[PDB]
Amino acid sequence: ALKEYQVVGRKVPTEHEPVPKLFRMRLFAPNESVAKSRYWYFLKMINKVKKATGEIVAINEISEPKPLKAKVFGIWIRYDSRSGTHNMYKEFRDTTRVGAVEAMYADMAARHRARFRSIRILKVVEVEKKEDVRRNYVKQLLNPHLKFPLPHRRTGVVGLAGKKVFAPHRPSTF
Amino acid sequence: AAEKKSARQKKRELIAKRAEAYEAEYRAAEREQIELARKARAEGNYFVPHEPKLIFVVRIRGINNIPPKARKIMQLLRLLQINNGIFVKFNKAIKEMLQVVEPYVTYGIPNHKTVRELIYKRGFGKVNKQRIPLSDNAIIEAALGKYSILSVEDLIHEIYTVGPNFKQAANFLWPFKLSSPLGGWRERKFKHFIEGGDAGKRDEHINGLVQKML
Amino acid sequence: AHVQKKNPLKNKAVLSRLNPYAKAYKANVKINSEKTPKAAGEKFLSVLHEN
Amino acid sequence: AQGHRLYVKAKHLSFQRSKHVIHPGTSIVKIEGCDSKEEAQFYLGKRVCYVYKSSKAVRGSKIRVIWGTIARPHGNSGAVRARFVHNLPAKTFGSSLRVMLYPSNI
Amino acid sequence: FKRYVEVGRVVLVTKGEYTGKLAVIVDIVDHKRALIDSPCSEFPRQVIRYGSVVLTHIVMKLPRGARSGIVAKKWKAQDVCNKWASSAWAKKLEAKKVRSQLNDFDRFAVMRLKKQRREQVNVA
Amino acid sequence: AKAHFVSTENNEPVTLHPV
Amino acid sequence: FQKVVVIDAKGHLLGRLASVVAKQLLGGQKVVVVRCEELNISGHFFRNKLKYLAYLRKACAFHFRAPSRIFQKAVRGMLPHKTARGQAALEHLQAVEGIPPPFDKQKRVVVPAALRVLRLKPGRKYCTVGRLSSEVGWKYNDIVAKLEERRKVKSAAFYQAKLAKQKKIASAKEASPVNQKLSQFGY
Amino acid sequence: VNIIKKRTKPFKRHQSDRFKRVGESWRKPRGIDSCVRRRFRGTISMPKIGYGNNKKTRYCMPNGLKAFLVRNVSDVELLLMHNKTYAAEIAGNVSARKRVEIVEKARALGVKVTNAG
RNA sequence: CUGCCGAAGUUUCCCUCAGGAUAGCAGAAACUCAGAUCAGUUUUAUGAGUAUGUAAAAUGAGAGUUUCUAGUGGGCCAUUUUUGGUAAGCAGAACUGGCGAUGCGGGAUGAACCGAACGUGAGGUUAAGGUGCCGGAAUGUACGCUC
RNA sequence: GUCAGCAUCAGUUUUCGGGGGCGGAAAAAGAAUAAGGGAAGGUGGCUGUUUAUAGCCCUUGUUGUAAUACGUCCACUGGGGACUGAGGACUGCGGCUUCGUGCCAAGGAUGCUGACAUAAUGGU
Repeated sequence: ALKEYQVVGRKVPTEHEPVPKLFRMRLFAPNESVAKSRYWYFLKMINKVKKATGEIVAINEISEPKPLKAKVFGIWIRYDSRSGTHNMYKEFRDTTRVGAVEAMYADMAARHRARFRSIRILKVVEVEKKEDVRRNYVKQLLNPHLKFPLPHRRTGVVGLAGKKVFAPHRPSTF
Repeated sequence: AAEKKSARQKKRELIAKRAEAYEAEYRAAEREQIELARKARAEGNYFVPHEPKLIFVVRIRGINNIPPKARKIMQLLRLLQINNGIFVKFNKAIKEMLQVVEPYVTYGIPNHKTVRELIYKRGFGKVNKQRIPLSDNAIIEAALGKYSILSVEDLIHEIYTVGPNFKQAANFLWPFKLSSPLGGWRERKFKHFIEGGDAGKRDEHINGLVQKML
Repeated sequence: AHVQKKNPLKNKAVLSRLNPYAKAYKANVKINSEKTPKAAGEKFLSVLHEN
Repeated sequence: AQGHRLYVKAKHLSFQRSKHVIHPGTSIVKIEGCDSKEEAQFYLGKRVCYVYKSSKAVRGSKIRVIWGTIARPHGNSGAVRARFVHNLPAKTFGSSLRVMLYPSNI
Repeated sequence: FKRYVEVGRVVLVTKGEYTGKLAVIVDIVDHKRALIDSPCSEFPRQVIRYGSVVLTHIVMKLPRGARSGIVAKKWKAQDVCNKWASSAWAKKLEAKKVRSQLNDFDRFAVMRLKKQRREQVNVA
Repeated sequence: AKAHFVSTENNEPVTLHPV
Repeated sequence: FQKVVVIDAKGHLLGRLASVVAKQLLGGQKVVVVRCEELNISGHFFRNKLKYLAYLRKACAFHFRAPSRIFQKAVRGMLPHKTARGQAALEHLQAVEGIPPPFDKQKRVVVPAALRVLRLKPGRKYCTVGRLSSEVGWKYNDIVAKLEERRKVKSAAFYQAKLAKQKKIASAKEASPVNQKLSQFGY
Repeated sequence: VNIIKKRTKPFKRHQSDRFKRVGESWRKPRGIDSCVRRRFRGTISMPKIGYGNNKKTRYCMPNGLKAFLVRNVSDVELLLMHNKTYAAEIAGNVSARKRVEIVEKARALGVKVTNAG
């Protein structure tokens, strides 16, 4: 279960550098400790600030501001593969920012067999405008007249018993 | 007779007073740490809390197929058997101590409860080169009387607060022999904790693990 | 001497023997009231709900 | 006709075993009706008997009973582990057992 | 396909801690997640999947994304309560439910009840 | 390390993203 | 858990029904399967044929061809048939063609965990064991179909007599004044 | 204190069953690939010191008396002190005349005789 | 018969010849300091070229010595560079371990793989591996791809 | 003698439950109730529009000194199940006493009861 983590930190001040700059990141991690590790990985690969000369000023967790409000999320990501660079931009519609990323990890490791270390999250944004949406299935899901029977009819009501070996009647499933 | 009764009473009164002195400091410690963040967050200013002088390290890998460089380190931290775990002074000379055997130990910062339970339920003192349990405070005093440590709580206080006599106290504590955790580990236990394993620095989560290991 | 080790965290008599302060401890402290002073920096809240 | 049977039927499935080692010390009992590991918490501690017969007419009865106790739940589906006074013989795999309702807890 | 996922259809949750409580679909998040609510204080609004629920025949008109208060107003106005109970489907559930919390004495009275019912066997 | 305050005046934090 | 049970096999999956059956046999339950012709296998008809012509190609074995003998082979692979525990579990499993008379008067239960409709995505290719084996060397496809139709006539006729009979007791049920007390107890 | 025996079955030499020339008496194997010496699965168990019984209940019959072998009546007079912990056992070659003298003397002294018959 | 302890599996040299060695590992006896004496460890300080050696606090441990008396000086597997190589293997060292004296769980089966070092039993709980059936353990939950 | 049944305990242990602190955005929500803003996947109205004969979103106030989740903690409590009962005069460490007394879950199990001896355990 991932969590939103606003991670802010800076390098260790010294006589050469008395006032380091406060960097900020909104990165996801199952716990506080993983957030630090991803932070150092994200920053060191980019800004080249050493681990031992860095301290972290604040770790905060951001609950979803309006979880009950359905939203469409735009997710810029960078695939790492045999080549190692792919500007992929996926879109998911759900209620929680964390939930969208979970599915994005679900789809990336399913459709494309990606790995958490390999995939680096670029930017997660809300898509408030249907015109801003670019996916036909999301566009169709955003239509005023949505209507469809509950798919996978068997998955509804399933069998509904503890251990129902040898049911005495056929299941309707309709 | 009466003289030792007075000695018993006054000494027992002293131990109660010391214990209440420590827990009063204990509660005061968390209170300010809450007020520090509360004041900083109210101002929009950012506050970093003090460093940990206490580290608890549990050996999670067996004695088979371990490099000699890592074997010696385990000998120094007295983790001669799987599931053993000792209190170490979290300092700079222990940073690399736990980097060389990084895959073989999980270590993290213990809170008060974890330090309390371990000594109360698993507290054995190395006395006369023997593993004698801390059944009473006289055992500690007969061993740690010089360092003004009398009862278990004084010993717990000297450990938690990491006092001047941290070395002698933690050296007097026989390496706690813990049980394989109730409920088990993660599936791939031998990967780094940050990567979904259970080795290495897990920070506070040792306090979420040692409960399983008792 | 010490034929057995009785668990101090489960045996009250052993607990009192080891720690003569557990008698009067009073864990759950009513330090606060209903009057919780919610204190959060507005700029902290803004930078929290950023992006 | 149905004025008896104050017990609950069961079956002696097998021994609590590793892949290649049987531990005959404790058996596995599937109570007819138990369907969860939280469910077996009720049947823990009850007394379970395995009723068999033999040609010898000891005290005017060919029928013998081997006593036992439900000890703990086994697995996620509601089987339990039982510790009988005499380990149940290996030939009763699949045979029928009775988990009588006493000692009660209600 | 009389069972039709429609904004405002009544649903009956069959899995999870809220099993058996009625509620109405409010907004369709996706084909695997949905937002439902009920005026009953025991049911807080939450995002529930489609695996734990079975669709019911009763459908009440409901604008999309209505708050709980508006939904409560719409439900009370449309007297959906006791309209679900009008169905023969409903009457069996509490009949199963009432039999659940019976005791031994209630069971014996039922034995008296059914025995007195069967003795007639009067057929022309 | 010792506890201290990191003043944010004229040191405002701007968010970062990878490249 | 009755001593003897009958499993209708129409619409059940051969592999997933056998795994359920093999366990019940080792539990000691006398399981009898009926209508083994109408079993199903995942995969289009011609595929399951070729996997069967490999079986006939494997030769020194006795490639039993009847649909019951196909299912019995499936169960024999999930039992320890070398040992006397499984050798005595195999003999309880009686798999038949259609429904012999001593079982057509018995209630037939179905396994929810291995029905075709609950286990196959709609539109998936599948084959019927009865049709498959009749194209491998079975010679009794037509006779069992004719016999099954005849029993269906008698069984359907039996229901109509029972349907009217229960209707009479259905009509006379409300005459009992205890129905109000029945409602109060939810029964 | 009662009796518990850590093992009842005897120790039989390996392959003692297979051969009549191999005695039924324990000899420790010396082969360097001997599965018996290497303690494999399902192999016979080698005697160890771990099997040794309780010191307080060692050399004790299931009735808690240590068997003292008696040859004449002057040996039974020695068990006078220890009637509560030693059981007098008649030697197997004592004649019928002496045997009854010992049993009658032991009965008078309250010393149990293991093989009084 | 039981018990305790328990290696080396290799340098060193001498050596026409086979070897002989000194040393190391394993022991037994007789004697110092209660040590800042050691450490298959890392620091502190460096100096020179992220590494390198050096000397000078953390941690653990009681550390020592002179004297003799055995056994041993094979090989296999895998890593690091590595120079020489090509259809492709390779070829060569230096280096590091483990097996060699070692049962056990898993990998269907197994010399080197994954776990784990073994008195005799009881309960609890795990590792690696796993939970359709043979087979102990969810015909689990969730989201997806494939005919 | 052998074997059962239960009770109170001690050691280890597993399993459900209740109550209460403390921390987080002093949880986010949400509800109810006052402002302002905006629109739609546009409702009543007339394809186009701005709460009307549905409503929705955003900002603030207020009910708030809100609930809950989640994390942590109680030397807070209710139970249920299993294995073990080593040691054998008294010392000791403690707690309630009653200041002689004693008592106690505090330096390891005792009490009550039943059944069998042609049996039940145990051994070959």
